[PDB]
Amino acid sequence: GNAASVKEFLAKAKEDFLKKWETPSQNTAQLDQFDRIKTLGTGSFGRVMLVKHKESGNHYAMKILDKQKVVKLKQIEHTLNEKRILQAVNFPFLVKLEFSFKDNSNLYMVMEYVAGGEMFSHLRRIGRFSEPHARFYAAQIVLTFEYLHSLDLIYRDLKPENLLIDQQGYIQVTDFGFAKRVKGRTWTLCGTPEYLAPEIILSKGYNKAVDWWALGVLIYEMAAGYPPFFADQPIQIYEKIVSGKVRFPSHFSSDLKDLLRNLLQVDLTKAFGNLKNGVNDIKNHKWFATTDWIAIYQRKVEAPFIPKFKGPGDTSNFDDYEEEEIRVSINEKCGKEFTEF
Amino acid sequence: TTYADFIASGRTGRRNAI
Ligand SMILES: Nc1ncnc2c1ncn2[C@@H]1O[C@H](COP(=O)(O)OP(=O)(O)OP(=O)(O)O)[C@@H](O)[C@H]1O
Ligand SMILES: [Mg+2]
Ligand SMILES: [Mg+2]
Repeated sequence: GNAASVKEFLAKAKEDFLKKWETPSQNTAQLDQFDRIKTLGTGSFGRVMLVKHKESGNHYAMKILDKQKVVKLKQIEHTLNEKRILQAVNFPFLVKLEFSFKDNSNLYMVMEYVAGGEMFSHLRRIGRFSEPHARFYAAQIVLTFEYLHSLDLIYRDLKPENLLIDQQGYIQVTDFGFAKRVKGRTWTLCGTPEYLAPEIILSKGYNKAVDWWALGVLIYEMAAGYPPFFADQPIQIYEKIVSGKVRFPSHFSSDLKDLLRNLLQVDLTKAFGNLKNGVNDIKNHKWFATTDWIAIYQRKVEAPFIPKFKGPGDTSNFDDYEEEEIRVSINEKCGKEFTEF
Repeated sequence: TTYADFIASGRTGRRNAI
């Protein structure tokens, strides 16, 4: 995202967001304006490829969604949410949507290419992050949720796989697939197993509190090297999540354990982020005592590590994926369903 | 150890959405 009182700042941010939310950008590029180079990653819904824009020579990350698959997996409204929200937001730690368009067969979202790779790859390779390292990333997520939640937005898919490291060593949140603008509670069963809050699993109405729960799981995983609740099958994971019992590694500081006990708390009346002081309860927690919040926002804090970059189109920080031809039918598919995309 | 149990589990690779 673009580089840099709180209430005043947020008021202006909401004004900017609403103008774009009410009148979304559309059809800002076309397929033949890019040369597709290689797949950077895939998920349950789309394929993200490194592409080069012909006229500018700039590299981007193009997310390709097969309309028919979107319908099959019942992600029509979710995908429309994804694009409408991403094109309207603006925060230092949110990936920027540069172009969006569609053709007979697919939907396309061209984002800034974040070359540092997924936090996931670095975390699994190194094993675990030191607490200062984990705290550096956590601070960026706390600020990002503060921003998103102020706009009545719930993210719903926080995980190392959806977090990218940029050239400066800072975080860039991607995959707004489950993002939604809602003022009340919502009920959709969505997210990723290890990060689902108890209320989602129990099919209960939930709110922004699930994002803070996810933050707790993310901090735990970053500092421990493994999730607080893991097993071989999702069902087994859900049973552990609902039990709520959490055990901490021997190296976790007392401050970190206290924070996690409050984030992964079953009592919503005591769960940090959803209390009277809201996000301030988190920002003022002892574990974040050394955190200079404004400096983080302004990206003035020294990053734990800067990813190795060889060139503008270097993809060495990403795994290799099997490639597939991107075909476009001569017949338009799901035209009316995605009219607003 | 918990770490050993995790590494021996079937979910140490990238996790896609439900
Ligand atoms: N802007 C980007 N720059 C670089 N790589 C990216 C970018 N956006 C996404 N990726 C990569 O592509 C992968 C797939 O994108 P994405 O997470 O949005 O797919 P998805 O289908 O929505 O996945 P999920 O199963 O989590 O819902 C990411 O995990 C990441 O590795
Ligand atoms: Mg994803
Ligand atoms: Mg997704």
